[PDB]
Amino acid sequence: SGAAKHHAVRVKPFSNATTQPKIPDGLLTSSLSRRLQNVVGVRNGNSPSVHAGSDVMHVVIAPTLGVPVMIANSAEGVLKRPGLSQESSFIGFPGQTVGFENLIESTGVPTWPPTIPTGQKLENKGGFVLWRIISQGLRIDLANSDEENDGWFEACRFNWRNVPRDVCMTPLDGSTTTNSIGIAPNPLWLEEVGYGMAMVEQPGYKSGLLKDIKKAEFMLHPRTTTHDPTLIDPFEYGGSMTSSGGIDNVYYPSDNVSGNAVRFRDMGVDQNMDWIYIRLHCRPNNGTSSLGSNFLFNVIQNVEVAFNPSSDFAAFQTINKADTKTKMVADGLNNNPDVFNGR
Amino acid sequence: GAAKHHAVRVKPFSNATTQPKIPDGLLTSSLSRRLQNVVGVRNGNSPSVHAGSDVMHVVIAPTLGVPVMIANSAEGVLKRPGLSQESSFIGFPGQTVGFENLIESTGVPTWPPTIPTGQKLENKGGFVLWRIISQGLRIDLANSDEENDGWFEACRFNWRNVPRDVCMTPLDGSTTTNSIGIAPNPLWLEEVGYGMAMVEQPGYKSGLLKDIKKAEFMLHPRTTTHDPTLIDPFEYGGSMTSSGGIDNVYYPSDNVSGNAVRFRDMGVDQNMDWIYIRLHCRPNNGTSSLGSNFLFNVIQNVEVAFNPSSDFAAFQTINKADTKTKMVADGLNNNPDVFNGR
Amino acid sequence: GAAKHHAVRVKPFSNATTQPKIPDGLLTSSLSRRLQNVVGVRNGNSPSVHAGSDVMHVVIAPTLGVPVMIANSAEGVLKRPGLSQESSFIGFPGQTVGFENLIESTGVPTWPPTIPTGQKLENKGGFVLWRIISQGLRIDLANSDEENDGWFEACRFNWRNVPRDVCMTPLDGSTTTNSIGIAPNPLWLEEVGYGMAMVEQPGYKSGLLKDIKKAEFMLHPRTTTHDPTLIDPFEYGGSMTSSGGIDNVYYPSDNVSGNAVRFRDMGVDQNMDWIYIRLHCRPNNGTSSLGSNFLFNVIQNVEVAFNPSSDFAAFQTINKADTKTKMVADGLNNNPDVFNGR
Amino acid sequence: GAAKHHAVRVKPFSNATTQPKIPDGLLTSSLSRRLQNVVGVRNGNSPSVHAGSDVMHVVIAPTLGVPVMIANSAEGVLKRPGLSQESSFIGFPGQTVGFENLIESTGVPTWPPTIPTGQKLENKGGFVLWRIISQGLRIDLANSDEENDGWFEACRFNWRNVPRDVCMTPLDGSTTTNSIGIAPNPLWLEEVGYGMAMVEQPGYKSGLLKDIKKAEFMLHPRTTTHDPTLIDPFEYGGSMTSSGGIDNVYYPSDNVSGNAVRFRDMGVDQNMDWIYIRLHCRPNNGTSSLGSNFLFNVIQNVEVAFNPSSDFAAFQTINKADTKTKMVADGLNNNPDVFNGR
Amino acid sequence: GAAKHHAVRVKPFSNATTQPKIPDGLLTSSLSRRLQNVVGVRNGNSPSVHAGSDVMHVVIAPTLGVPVMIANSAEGVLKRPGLSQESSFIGFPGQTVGFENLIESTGVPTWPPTIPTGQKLENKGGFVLWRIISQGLRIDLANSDEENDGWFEACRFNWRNVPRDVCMTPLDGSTTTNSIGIAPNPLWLEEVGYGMAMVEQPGYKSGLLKDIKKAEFMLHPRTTTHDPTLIDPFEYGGSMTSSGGIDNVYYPSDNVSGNAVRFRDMGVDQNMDWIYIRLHCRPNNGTSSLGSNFLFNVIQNVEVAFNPSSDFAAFQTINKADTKTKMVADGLNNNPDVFNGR
Repeated sequence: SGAAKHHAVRVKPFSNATTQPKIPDGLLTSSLSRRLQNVVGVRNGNSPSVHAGSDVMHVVIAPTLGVPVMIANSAEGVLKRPGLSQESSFIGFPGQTVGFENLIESTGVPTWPPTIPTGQKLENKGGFVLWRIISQGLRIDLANSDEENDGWFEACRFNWRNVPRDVCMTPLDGSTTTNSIGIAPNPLWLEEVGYGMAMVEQPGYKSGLLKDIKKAEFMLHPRTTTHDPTLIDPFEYGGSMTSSGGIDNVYYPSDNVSGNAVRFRDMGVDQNMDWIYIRLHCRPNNGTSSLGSNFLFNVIQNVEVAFNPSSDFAAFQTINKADTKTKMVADGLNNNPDVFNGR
Repeated sequence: GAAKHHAVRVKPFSNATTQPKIPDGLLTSSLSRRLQNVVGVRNGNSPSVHAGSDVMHVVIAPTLGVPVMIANSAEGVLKRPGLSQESSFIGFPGQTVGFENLIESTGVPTWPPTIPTGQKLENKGGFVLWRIISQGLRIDLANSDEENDGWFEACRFNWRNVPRDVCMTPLDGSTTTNSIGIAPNPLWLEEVGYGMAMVEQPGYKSGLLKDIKKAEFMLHPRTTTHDPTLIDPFEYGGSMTSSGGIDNVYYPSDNVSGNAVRFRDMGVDQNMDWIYIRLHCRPNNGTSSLGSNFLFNVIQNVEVAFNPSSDFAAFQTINKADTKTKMVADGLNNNPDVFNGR
Repeated sequence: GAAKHHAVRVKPFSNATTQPKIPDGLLTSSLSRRLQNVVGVRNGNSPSVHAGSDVMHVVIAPTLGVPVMIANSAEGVLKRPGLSQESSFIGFPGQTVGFENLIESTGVPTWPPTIPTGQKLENKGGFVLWRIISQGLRIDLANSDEENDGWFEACRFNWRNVPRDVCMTPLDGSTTTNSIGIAPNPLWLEEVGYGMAMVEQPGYKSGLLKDIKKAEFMLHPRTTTHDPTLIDPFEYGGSMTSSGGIDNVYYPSDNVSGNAVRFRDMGVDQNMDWIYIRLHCRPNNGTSSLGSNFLFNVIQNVEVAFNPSSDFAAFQTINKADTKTKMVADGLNNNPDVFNGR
Repeated sequence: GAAKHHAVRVKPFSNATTQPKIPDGLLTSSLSRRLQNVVGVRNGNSPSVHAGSDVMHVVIAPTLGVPVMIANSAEGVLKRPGLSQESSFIGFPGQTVGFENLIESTGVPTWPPTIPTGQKLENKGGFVLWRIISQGLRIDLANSDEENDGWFEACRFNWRNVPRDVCMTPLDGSTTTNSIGIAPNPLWLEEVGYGMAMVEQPGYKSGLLKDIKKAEFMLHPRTTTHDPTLIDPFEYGGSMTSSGGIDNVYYPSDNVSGNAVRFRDMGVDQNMDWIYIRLHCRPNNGTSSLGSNFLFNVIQNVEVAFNPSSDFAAFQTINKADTKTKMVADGLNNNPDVFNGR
Repeated sequence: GAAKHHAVRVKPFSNATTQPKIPDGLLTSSLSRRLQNVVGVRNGNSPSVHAGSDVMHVVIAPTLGVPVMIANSAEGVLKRPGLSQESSFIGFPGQTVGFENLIESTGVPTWPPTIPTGQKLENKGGFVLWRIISQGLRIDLANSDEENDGWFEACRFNWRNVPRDVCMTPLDGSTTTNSIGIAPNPLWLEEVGYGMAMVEQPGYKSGLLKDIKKAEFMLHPRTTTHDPTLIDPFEYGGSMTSSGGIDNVYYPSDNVSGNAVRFRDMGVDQNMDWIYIRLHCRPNNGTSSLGSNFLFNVIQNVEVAFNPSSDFAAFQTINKADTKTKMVADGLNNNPDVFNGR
């Protein structure tokens, strides 16, 4: 049937079954989908202070809108965020429908970084307010030569604590300056949960060699029950959002109890999905004799949205027909807690 | 009888039962009311706001109490001159649903609200959880064969969910009664509706006004579970505003306050889509052409869970889940056509 | 496999499994705890508030940690004299659930809260998502056969959903311990309970106190997806309040603040209904006649999704969806009878 | 079905129909409600007013909303100490009937009334014409075999129709709610009831309290046409008064003002007789004897004509005249016996 | 799977799918858009060109973006007085297709073109290959029933294929907007249309204007492979021309230049035929009688192959060949009737 391609994309995020996947449950009567993808080379960094004497690169793949991947202790992170935000780098989906634009609220002039405490406005540029994740996957390949392919990795999926300050907003293209913004997992989660986490005790935890990580594939799991959409609400902020104050330009709620913090958390995250945390114990990188482990990151976030009539995409929307196999497809998918499976 | 419930679900004006429900077993004890109103509507002769324009703009939204807003209406021109797009509203007065505005400190009922003084929007329905079983609109042109020209175009759409797109106004369509309901805000036309490319929306249709009596407009639900809407307590000051004139149409001052989002959530069944209609009517200039006369028949079938303090709580019955509910919903919403035959 | 889960769903006190679930596959990885408590309750001898009254008022609510509130109990009269309707609370101390009040600036645990100074209600469970698999109360008249007179009446109702109808108090029923849960507020009796004509409510039943040992009260879930509740971070200054006395029962200071709605949403499983019970007991004069003594047995089967930091995360198991879940829920909630044969 | 209407006419607690009427065709379009309430009652331990007296005085009158007044009640002693004969009231809260007191100039709801400031007693029922199809009271002694002593005596009588014999008080039996109904005034006991020669009234009966569970008290209608009662607009100042204390029982200041007569006429169905009961209970001294415990079950079957502004007007049905109505009424009222078997 | 595609192929206005295709597997990766427009058209009141004439001439051509040209329309008389036969154009503004005129040396967009200075017609779609899945026109007489007189006649014909029979004008029907499409040139009426004896053409039909609402005009494709059109880069100086007036309708200055043939080939899907319609309307004197007002509804379903630079490239889907494509096309084109029952 026609739902076969949708189910295939549901269980295999990188599947080539269809360019316009859907969750065939009939929730979004008329909707369109985009397969957001990005491929980036990532290398563990040589940090002077924050990750001094550490060859561990920390990866969080989260169901956030636009910037699902956060990497701490990457060379790009050390370059772009020196000593700030855990020297992290972000992989997002620039030049694709989703995203926001920061404006000065009083005048409407786009502005990045935000000039807080002055009033700001995150303008939703996607032409949609309801969105959900069909499936989200990450593929990591060790791109070093055979004489430098040493190291290992550990990974586990987990139930996120839903703390507003665990998510942040950063440019979709991974820079610190472009005013096309997405929602990313905050590096603050690493130093409050991630670094101290007892990974081995999490169900589904797995480990392996970096030279074999190219055979692994990490994907988030949805619920077996109906996958409710996330509603993007209007968002304006003054001092209710904050950053480290440095050139990293990673902004997150100033606290966890304000109404803005909860609104930001709810609108920026698909809370039907789980999170995955990966530690890459890489080849050392000191810049003189060891130059770290270079990786190939391939992240795909399949998203279904309901476009509003003002959008030019509203003409392309198609009908979402409910299928009888959707629930059992999802249950079969999420009945295995293994953090990764073979490609 | 699940068959009668399904019949009402797919045909809002069906007479299968007087107590329809969504037979999914979500609300354990509940009671439903089929809110209805019949109103005559004519495109207005506005001096400035719609000067020279023969288009009457109709929005049918899944709001509690006042589903229909009509801009460039003769009633709108008379009641709300030069304000709120000279709109008129069709609601459900004298039926259980509704609110009453009070001055919060003293408790004195007060309409229009005395902003910035603290106000309270008291829920008078005796319920806090509500949902829409089905909503329908029927329009008939009431002109003679010598005056029955014109055409219409309509489409359903996914609403952008902006708090200022909804407003609160008297249920009976007046500006003073103080039996308030939630309506689509005429400000939606100024920002989305007027400049909207209707022809590009899926399910868009057009037709002649003389043939609109054979059409029927209904909102479409989701195929999945139809979650109910919760009415929260509502007190406000400067967080709500209006045009400041005698139109007495009030709405959130901005789109970002907590009150704005609470108002949006509680006033709208966000499981249902919206429909927009443009009526290209006979000109109404006041001297040589006197417009198109319409009969509007709007029905909103609502299911609520009454609280024990209500004088309707004793009449609640059980909601029994039926197997065919999802199939009925999917069959209903699989066709995006804005209207069908009656 | 899922038969034990269904058994616990329909029978809260069933011995089928120590780790029940709602087998719908909603929480992929989750663990469950069967929160239970057995207490002895007798009607009190109030000097002023319930002076001369022989009625104990019991509310069974789907609140996290302290589901039962008893007004005009001996323990209520002793611990909370002339305050909060001299009510007692039955909670689940020493088990996983609960909060801890802190001074926000320093993090030092502190009970009672030092209003209006900034307080933080730290969630001490390792979970943020929780839902009630099933909740039930058993009441046993422990009086001698010679003193078995009296009668009771009960009803289930759709809850007002007002923030001030819920409160926070120590889990162990005291006023001093800094392990806090969420309880139905005795203010609900003042506003709704006392003035309710219970006999009119659907599913209302009455019986003799000597036959209450054969009855079982249990809340009714929905037939649709039992969506979980999210515990949000909570910090309060003047947004919470109390009677000002030593009863230390704290609740939102109004029904409209952001904290009020957050508290109400996070503390209550809104997929369940509430139960109100009136116990008409033997009089308690304090010296010679000690009224009626009961055995209260309340069980709240809760499913939670533990976060990584929790030591319980290692024990979580996979929730597999079962085909009979909807049928079981609908069969359970299709009967509005407030109690069924034990 | 005239048979079901007649069955309800002669047996107030009959379950023949949920929509009884007097099938005489007087009210063309009407809707009926079976108002009911169940209350536990105990004879009180009064310090001064009923000191040393074990007699609890019960009046059941055809008043709208609060048919039963009970003097020397434990609830009366607690709620209305030393005032209004320490009476308690059984009404019908949360059911359609009732009034709301407002301050006339500002319209602010206000209970207790702020006399001498101008007040308004707003009719909240949505109707102005009402009548009683049948009214019944059932009393059961709830004491054990070791404490079930005592006796009772009762009689029906023609009421003297004195305005101060009726009063207005909250429907739910409290002193503060501000959902008002009409009750027999405890002042009737001080002027007629207490000194009344009950044994001389036709139909007088007596019995043991332990056997009162087998009795049933109902008011008798006329055999001729049962004319409806009209609720007039009511605004008052010094024309109404109370004891001045916290009992909040209000009644006409004199018996001759226009307001007094209007209050009397609108609050009472003057086609029905009154019944007076004396319960000679177990002593309630507070230490060695703790009184008799009763279950009061009162039902008032009312037929009204709803006005078009009411949210009940849509549900009204036709009253069809039946041939046997007069025979049924005459057979009912031909026996003056105060009570019969259940 | 392909049933929806076939439905759109035979019924241009069908609601089967928002992304139709010709399922022949010609374009491996492609996306489709259903270009639609609904406009009101009435016959004009010309001073000179069509002075006293009641005939509107309509050409439905397979031109990219502006398929319909109407001569002697009110809009044509207003926008293009005494020029280009006072014609109107119905195009598809704001949708993906279209061009932008530039000054070739600087790249600055410029409309109207600054002949004879070098101009560039930049293709603003992200595609170079395009073909028409199906094209249809619906005409609805919007006049009142009293003024429904008149008749129409139409025929389909094999097109001359002369470059000057096509032109470029703004997509939105104006003369100023710099979003350009390809339209049938009104010069074709002067050379062919006006002098055509339509009644002799095969498939010719005539009817009454009051019955045109029941007719549907659609172009006929071939039964063989529907080869796509290629949009070539286009730069022009004197090779293009206009009337020299403010109508801004531009077309090749001769039929033999390389640019003339390139323009003709790239702007027209030559697998389709053309349709010519004559509408004989009520007279329009400009003051009292306004002629006949129609509702024009034209849909052009186009399949394109987007190039990598386009943002639409990500949305392209696989075109799978279907066995019924040839049969569907042959069944469609085997009937030469110019219109069929709607």
